[PDB]
Amino acid sequence: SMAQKLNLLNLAVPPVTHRSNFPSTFTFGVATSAYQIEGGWNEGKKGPSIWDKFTHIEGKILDGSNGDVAVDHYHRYKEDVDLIGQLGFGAYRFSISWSRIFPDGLGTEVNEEGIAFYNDLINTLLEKGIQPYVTLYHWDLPSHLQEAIGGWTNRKIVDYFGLYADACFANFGDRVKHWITLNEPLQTSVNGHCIGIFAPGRNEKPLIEPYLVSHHQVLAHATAVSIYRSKYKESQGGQIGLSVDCEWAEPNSEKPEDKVAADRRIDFQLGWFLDPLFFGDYPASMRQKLGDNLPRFTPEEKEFMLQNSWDFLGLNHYTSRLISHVSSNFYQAQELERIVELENGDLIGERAASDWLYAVPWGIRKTLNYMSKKYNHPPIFITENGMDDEDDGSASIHDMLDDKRRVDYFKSYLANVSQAIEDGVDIKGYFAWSLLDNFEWAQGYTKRFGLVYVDYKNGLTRHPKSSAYWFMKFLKG
Repeated sequence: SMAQKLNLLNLAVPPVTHRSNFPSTFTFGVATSAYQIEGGWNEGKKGPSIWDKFTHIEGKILDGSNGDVAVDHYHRYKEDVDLIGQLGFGAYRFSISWSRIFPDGLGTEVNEEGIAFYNDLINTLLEKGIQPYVTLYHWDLPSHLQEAIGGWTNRKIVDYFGLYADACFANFGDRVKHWITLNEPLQTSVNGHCIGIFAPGRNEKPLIEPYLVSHHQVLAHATAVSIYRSKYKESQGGQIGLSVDCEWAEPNSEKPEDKVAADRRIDFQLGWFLDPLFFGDYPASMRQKLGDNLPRFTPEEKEFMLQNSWDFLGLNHYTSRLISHVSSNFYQAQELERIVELENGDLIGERAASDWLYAVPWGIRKTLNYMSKKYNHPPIFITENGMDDEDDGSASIHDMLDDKRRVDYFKSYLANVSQAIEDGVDIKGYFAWSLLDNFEWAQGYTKRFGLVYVDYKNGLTRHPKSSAYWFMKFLKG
């Protein structure tokens, strides 16, 4: 039965892991994003982003909160960098706020106060021996671009992103050697423009706008890679990639249509963005089903993407589903159902605070092997993996700090990452989401993903959790 099959999958990779299970050169890091931690939303001449606008509308955010202050990393980054070093991480994945560099997004007048902030952050990281891994776009589009051209729905967004990428490479690439163009373009297209629960909150054209937005994100990524390779890589010597999320898709049965449905489920998540770059077009399963609503690339665009795919792939991975064929129109076009309950009543994994996040450790190994086989064994980083606790404002601080379930999550997934290396996946590193509790988008502060607790009641004090001390001991080996 499938219950037995999955039980054997978990037993084959016990939740035990040590630093020696990973290559000596493997990179361990923690990850954040600018809107979720920085605060200082109107300081240093920063322009407003679509998330500044979105969180200022009552009803968009579960707890009525916003990222105006967040965890005040904008003012406290030196102490946050110290903490990364003390926990023992060798790298730090963070994002640059586009509207700190070009407050209106138009790319013509660089904002020197924004450059100064990220230069000091980068220099502080390198003083402590921590490698910066920089996400250019982690969802905080300058609101002027949203208002003036329609944001990602307008092809011109590709050129504004190019100017932004170029400015970042020019100012920071002497010290930043790993670049991530976009974070989770799937979420921006679908949650941002189909159902509208993420900024810019659009749900008016769900059959059209999600596909325009993915089209332009793919072309924007290829443009940034092209800029980096042609202008900066020769002298700077770094690498550029993108971070895509994928919920693993395991067939719910041995029926052939369930395997086809699981393959389709991955096509609509990963292939939507990676197949244009690697094969020159969208997945055939998307073309067949979506018809004219999926834009077509010109021959010049196909040649451009094929020459500018990636140096590495960044995988954001949290969870898995069983998949059954079943004959959000994005979700309806996939003709399937996502399943967490086996027929004997048990779940494929324990749920975390987020309603979608089930802890299924064997799923990260399946995802890694799938990506390596499909895309010709590229270098892969896990750029996000982690889990959240629930805190509506009434949870005990001591319950939030004794985060045994998070420890178990990291032990069990890391054991599977180690095994995927043994399987032959060229995994170069792993980033825990997140260094510290922060603003979790439409959930507000109610979901705590940090290794480090942040006291929203008293001065945004940082308190490392049990999972932070586990990572400290793990990383010392």
